[PDB]
Amino acid sequence: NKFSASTVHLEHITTALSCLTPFGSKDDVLIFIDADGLSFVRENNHVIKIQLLLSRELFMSYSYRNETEDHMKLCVKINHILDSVSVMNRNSDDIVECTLSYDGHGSPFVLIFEDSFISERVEYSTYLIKDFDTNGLELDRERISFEAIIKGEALHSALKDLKEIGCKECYVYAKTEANDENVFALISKSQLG
Amino acid sequence: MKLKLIVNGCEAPDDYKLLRTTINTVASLRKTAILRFNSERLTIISTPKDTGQLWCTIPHDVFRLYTVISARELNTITMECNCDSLLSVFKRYDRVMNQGSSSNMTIKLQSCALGITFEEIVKVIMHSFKVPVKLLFRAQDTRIQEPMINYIQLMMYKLPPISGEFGSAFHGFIRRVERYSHIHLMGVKKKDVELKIIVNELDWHLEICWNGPLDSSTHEVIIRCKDWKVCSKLYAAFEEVVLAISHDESCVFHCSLDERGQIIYYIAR
Repeated sequence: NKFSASTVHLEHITTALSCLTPFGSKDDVLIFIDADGLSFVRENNHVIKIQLLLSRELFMSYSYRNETEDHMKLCVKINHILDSVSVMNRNSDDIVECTLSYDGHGSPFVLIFEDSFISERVEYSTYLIKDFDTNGLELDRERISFEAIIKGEALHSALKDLKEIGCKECYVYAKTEANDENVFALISKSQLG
Repeated sequence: MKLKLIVNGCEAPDDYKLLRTTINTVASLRKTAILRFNSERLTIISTPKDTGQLWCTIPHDVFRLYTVISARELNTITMECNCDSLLSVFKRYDRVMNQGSSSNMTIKLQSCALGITFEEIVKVIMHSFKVPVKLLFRAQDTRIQEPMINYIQLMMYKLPPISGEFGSAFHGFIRRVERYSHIHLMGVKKKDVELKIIVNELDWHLEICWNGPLDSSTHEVIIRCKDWKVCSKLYAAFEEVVLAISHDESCVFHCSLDERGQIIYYIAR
């Protein structure tokens, strides 16, 4: 096997994958394997790009046996993975060990789940014919307009309050003042006004 | 035409007759149901004629006052009856497990039906139910319809139900298959042996190998239908151990052993 990874705490993996389901659930995720770790990227309509990265120390049996340029790509359907994983990873403290496998190229993405003497093994065939490579909506740091660091809970509350209002068009404001009264808000307009 | 017997169990045959009720359920699912009451010890009740047979003997030694007699010339007597009323009588019997030991029932082969009597107590209540259908057939039809005709080459011994997560694992596989709509079995001789099951589709591929191998040629790939749920339900058999065998890449058995009431259900390609 070219790529191998094992984990014991699937709660982190499933709660990371739950953050990708609103739009990435359909298909066309381009998983990357390198020395840094495991990453997933989703891009639809070339309007938004998401990258979720898994580090080396997250996995317990990371081997990564390779003799190449150290960058192999694969595209797999997310919906099949979600349908497979929905039935498993049930209950709590089920100590479900997940094993990842990928034999370089031409082999399906292999997941092994073991739960109380019961093992499962699902093969995910990939799609690597019209992979145009490169891609990526990257930006240069030499001309950053502004930088902001905010708490996750406040942003989550703001977004969950904004969602049910509507507001099909939203605005982002940035403002700094001499008296350290910095201004940052996400205003929007809707049928409500 | 006198077929009278008394059913009364205390410890062991209660689970056995519950298993008989499950056999009656699957026979109601089955198209036909035939019986071959013969002598007093070996009374086969293989009710089937898809392409499945459910050969299983009945140890009537514990039963009291059981006799068989008919005008079928030889010792073999054909008997076919509808098991829909058997479910009703069995569940009404199972409802009175709180109290009542001498009630029991007595079924007799009459010229039109088969009456069943009850003596339950809530002051006693008597219930009389007659079996609707008892259509018999020729002895030639019985002798031209014979089970077995098979050999054994690669036996797959299966562990007793002391480990409850094993039957639970197969039940989980059954409900997984039901939720996600073939059941490919595999077995190897590489020593303890490994049991692996595979299901595949156009874009679906799932294979399960049960960990912690305690079950006692190789590379036997077999493709079959999804009629193995009845064997999975039959595996319960809390009294004793259940065996199995799969070979020839086209046939697989399910040997349930529960005085040895061997129960085998036949599976074709």
